[PDB]
Amino acid sequence: IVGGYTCGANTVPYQVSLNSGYHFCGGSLINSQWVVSAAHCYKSGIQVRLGEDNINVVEGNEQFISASKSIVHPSYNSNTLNNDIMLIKLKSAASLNSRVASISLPTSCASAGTQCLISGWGNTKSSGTSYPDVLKCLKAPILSDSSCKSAYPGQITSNMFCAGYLEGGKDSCQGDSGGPVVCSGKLQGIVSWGSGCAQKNKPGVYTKVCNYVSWIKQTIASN
Ligand SMILES: COC(=O)C[C@H](CCc1ccc(C(=N)N)cc1)c1cccc(C(=N)N)c1
Repeated sequence: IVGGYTCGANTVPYQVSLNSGYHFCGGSLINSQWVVSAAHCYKSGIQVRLGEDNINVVEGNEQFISASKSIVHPSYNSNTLNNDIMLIKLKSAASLNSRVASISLPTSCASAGTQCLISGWGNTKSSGTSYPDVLKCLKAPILSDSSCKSAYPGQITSNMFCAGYLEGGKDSCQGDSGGPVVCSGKLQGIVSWGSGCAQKNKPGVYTKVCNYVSWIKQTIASN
C-alpha cells in the first residue's frame, strides 16, 4: 500500500496473508473455512495465516491453517487478468472471534464514488521497494467506469473496476494482490492489477466481486 496508514493490529479481521514460506498475497476470509483471493495468486502449498498484524512476529492472535483445495475461476485468463478470482478451502475451520471474522459478500454492486478500504502488506513505494511488517490501510473511492476505461484503453472488462486517485500518490501495490476492497461492509473488490503503483492517471484495477457471488456460493455449497 502506497500512501496509506498503519491499520492497527486486528482492525481488519477478515484480512489473510497467504504464505508459501513467505507472504506472497493477501486474501479475505468469507466464512470459517473459505478464503477468496486473486487467481493470479494461485500456487501449490499455501498456508493461510489469519489474525496477523506483524507477519514476521508471532504476537498471539494468529491461526495458521493449510489449504485443502484451491479453485481458480473457470474462466480466468492470465493474459488479460479477466476473472481474476480464486477460492481456497481451509483444512480446518478457523475459530472466529473479534480479531478473526469473516467479511460478507455483496448483494449488489457498488457505485462510483463509494468510499472503500483496501489493505495489505504489499510494497509501500511507487519506484522504490519497502515491505512493511505490519498491515497497511488505504481509503479510496470507486472510480467511474469511464475514467477507468480512459486510464486503461482496451483493458477494462465488465469484471473489473478502478479505485483510487487519478493524481497518484495513493494506491495498492505488489504484495497486496488478492486482498480485500471492502465498501459499505461488503467485499466489493480484490486487489488485481495496475500500471506501476500510485502513478498519475493509473489507478488500481480490482476484480468486481459482485459479478461472482453466485459462482462463489455455488462452489462452496458443493466443495
Ligand atoms: C497482476 O500484478 C500487477 O499488476 C503488478 C502491479 C505492481 C507492479 C510493481 C511492482 C513493484 C513496484 C515497486 N517496487 N515500486 C511497483 C510496481 C500491481 C499489483 C497490484 C496492484 C497494483 C496497483 N497499481 N493497484 C499494481
